[PDB]
Amino acid sequence: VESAVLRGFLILGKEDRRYGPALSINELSNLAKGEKANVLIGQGDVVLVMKRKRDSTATKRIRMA
Amino acid sequence: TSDMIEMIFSKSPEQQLSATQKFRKLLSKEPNPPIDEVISTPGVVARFVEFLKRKENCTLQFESAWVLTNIASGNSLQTRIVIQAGAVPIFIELLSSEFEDVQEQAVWALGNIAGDSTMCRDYVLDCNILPPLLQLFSKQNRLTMTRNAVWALSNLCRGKSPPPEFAKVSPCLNVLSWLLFVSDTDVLADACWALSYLSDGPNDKIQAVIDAGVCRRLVELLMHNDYKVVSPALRAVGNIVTGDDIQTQVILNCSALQSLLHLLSSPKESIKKEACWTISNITAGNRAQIQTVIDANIFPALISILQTAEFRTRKEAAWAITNATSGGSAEQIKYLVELGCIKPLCDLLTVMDSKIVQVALNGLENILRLGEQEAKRNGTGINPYCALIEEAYGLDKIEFLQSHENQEIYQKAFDLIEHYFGTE
Repeated sequence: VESAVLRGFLILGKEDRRYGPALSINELSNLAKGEKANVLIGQGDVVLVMKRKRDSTATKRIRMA
Repeated sequence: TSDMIEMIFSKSPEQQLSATQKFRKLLSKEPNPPIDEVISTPGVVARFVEFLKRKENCTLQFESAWVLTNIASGNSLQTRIVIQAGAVPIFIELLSSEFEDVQEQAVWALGNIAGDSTMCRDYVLDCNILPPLLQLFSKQNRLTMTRNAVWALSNLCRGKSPPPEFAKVSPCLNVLSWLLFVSDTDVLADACWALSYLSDGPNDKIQAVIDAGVCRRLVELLMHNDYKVVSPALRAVGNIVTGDDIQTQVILNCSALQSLLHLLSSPKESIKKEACWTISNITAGNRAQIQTVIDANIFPALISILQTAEFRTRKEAAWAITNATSGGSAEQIKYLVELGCIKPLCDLLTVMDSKIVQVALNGLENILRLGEQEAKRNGTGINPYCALIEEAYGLDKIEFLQSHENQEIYQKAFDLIEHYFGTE
């Protein structure tokens, strides 16, 4: 249930208010890879997490003779 | 020249061509050409855009297209005038021109405009570039066309903040799939770059990419001779294995791990790092998937990297080891401990980077938790990894952290400074 989701999330510490209001465990799967968020893990226990799965040349070219 | 300006605005096709040809040659001479000196001349950029409409003169359409392409390379400010002159919609018309030279320089022009920024990329997409652009691939075109077209495609898919609306770029997935069967290194490389961008995001985007059939070929390109192909192929693969467990099995089934073990010995440091990074996304998998990494003999190499490689590589290998410890069984952790993972992980606790310490602490925490499982299998009440962590980290450091009074001091010091001096 909870730990089947949290398995895939590194818990960074307790609630850090500057990353927004707390998410539910169900909203947690929509958290962007690489971003951090607060989740309610239970009772009055809010925790900061991020996903364990993490995402990652010439933009223009000139023609010459 | 005033004869350049005269002949340009004159009404003879001979002189029109001749002037435009001199305009190109100034923007073709190699040392960062005089773009602003051309763009500031009244009605000249708009005159080049008028020439694009002249369908009965191949050479002039090509020379004009060449000129505006080079203006389109360079500053965003410089690339603004080309858009505001209204050249994008007309270049997209030229994608359906009867002359190859014109079709191909139109693509390059639009590639440059798409490459200027997020906002220019989307405008080009919102002018329906895609349907005619994909139609180029629909015929046996020369190799330079195919390269220019995929390159433009990759620039359409590019950019993360914000990414392109996925419905506007996903139709290219079918083309990208068959393009992985071409031998040309330039086409393969840019096809992979495009795919790495499309699979960077939520798991619905990765489902669309896997659905297109690309994973096997991607995984096969991890063994290419040219790092220009391996880097982007590896970047696509690594992003697909940020998928749920079904999505990441899709890659394991293509035998990615023996290829990934090979890339951990790469002489190119960025490939080494990317291979660790990819592998860490798989060890965030289920126990089954962690076992496949164990059976490939990946961990001795990750542990070697964890204690000798340069910081940025070390950090990715740390993630790999720690994800393994979060998801794995007691027996799999026992094996990681026997290969010597505790010492390198402890050595990271003294590194001045808060992100790698978090990762290192998380792995030690997971090891210890399973050490409690073993302390009841054996009934002693002794966690076996306590003495090992003590050996690795030092009794001094363990004693410092065993003090609750030290804990109270640091908590208060952090709280106090953060409140009166602000957080940073």
